[PDB]
Amino acid sequence: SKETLLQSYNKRLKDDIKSIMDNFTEIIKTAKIEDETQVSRATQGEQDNYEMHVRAANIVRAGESLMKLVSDLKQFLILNDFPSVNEAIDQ
Amino acid sequence: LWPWDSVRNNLRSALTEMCVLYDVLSIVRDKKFMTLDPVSQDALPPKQNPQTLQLISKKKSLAGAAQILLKGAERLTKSVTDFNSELLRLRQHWKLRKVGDKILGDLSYRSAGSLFP
Amino acid sequence: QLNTLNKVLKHEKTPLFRNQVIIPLVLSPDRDEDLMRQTEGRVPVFSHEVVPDHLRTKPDPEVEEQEKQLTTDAARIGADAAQKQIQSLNKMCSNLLEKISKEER
Amino acid sequence: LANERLRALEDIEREIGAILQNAGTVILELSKEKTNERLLDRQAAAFTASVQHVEAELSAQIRYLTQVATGQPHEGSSYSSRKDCQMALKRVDYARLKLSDVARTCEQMLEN
Repeated sequence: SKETLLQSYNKRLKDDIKSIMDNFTEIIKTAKIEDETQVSRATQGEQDNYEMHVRAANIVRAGESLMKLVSDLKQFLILNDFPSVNEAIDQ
Repeated sequence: LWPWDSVRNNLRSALTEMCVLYDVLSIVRDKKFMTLDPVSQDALPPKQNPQTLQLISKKKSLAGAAQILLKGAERLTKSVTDFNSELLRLRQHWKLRKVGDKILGDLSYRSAGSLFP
Repeated sequence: QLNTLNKVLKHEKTPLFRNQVIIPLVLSPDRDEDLMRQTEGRVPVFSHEVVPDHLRTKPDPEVEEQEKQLTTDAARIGADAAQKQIQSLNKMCSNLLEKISKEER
Repeated sequence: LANERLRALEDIEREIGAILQNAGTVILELSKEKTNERLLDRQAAAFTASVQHVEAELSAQIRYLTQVATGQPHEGSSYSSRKDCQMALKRVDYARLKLSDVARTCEQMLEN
């Protein structure tokens, strides 16, 4: 049907929006600089560099997913738009 | 698999070392072959290096972060300035539909009156 | 997950692991079934090559050079800017998170 | 009609703008001298407003599609008038051919 496809588009949009927002909030979660205790400084420094790297990668992936969604919406509207089709026909 | 063998080296080597880590922990659950015994100790700090170095986590790895964010941004800003345009002109003259996942059009004079099957 | 789980299951609400004295009982110069089923197909003859392989503590030298340059970057201006910059960045970090989280209501 | 396409591509622009400005903020919050804290608030506001207006536009577009979708192939078309016009063009071409032939026979008679 058509309700399933549109609700899938809604699900994808809300999922990606909450994903990018959550990722930025966790980036600022690890952004507090504090005092260490039993954490072996260099280890968590390296793996937090690793985490922010993979999270920036997640941000880029989110942007690319939004681009794909925009392209799909562009395809969908032109093909099934009754009003747009009529104008071309009458001209 | 000639490509991605170097990553394969780094990961199988890290795998063998973390296998040795699960090995030392496998002997850590042990009271036979080895006994546990707790007594504490001390380690005086040289600096406030957690914070200091965390600030470098921002400098270094947030520079890598901001670099990759700006690198994605420059790639995209370049990219935006062709398929979906051509579909317009085609849909403006001919007659199209989408069924399944492909795009199909018609040629026959069939909506215009013919019944030639 | 694996990082954050292990990191919080270590540095909060724990008896302290950095106490333990590590003192095995004997040397097992022979192939024990204890090893092969305790460890799932590994652990060759426990010997003077794998006593230190087990109980090695010195890391690779690259991080040692990193620690040398940690001493170097501590040799720059300090004792007036370490705590000062912790204060400033902590405060404005907190302000940022407050502002961004505050407006989703 | 075309406005829909224009707004969609403008939304593309704002997507990459949000990525750029976020990268800018995180440039600022690593440098020791993060003096422009009013302008740090500026870049945070840019992040905020950008994300909301993007999500706003896409949600509105989905609702519009939810009111215009019917799942049928739309079997109108414009073929007949195009056949008629092609017929008329080749009729004119016939005329042009016969005229040239008459022209040459008159041309050859006038010349002795």
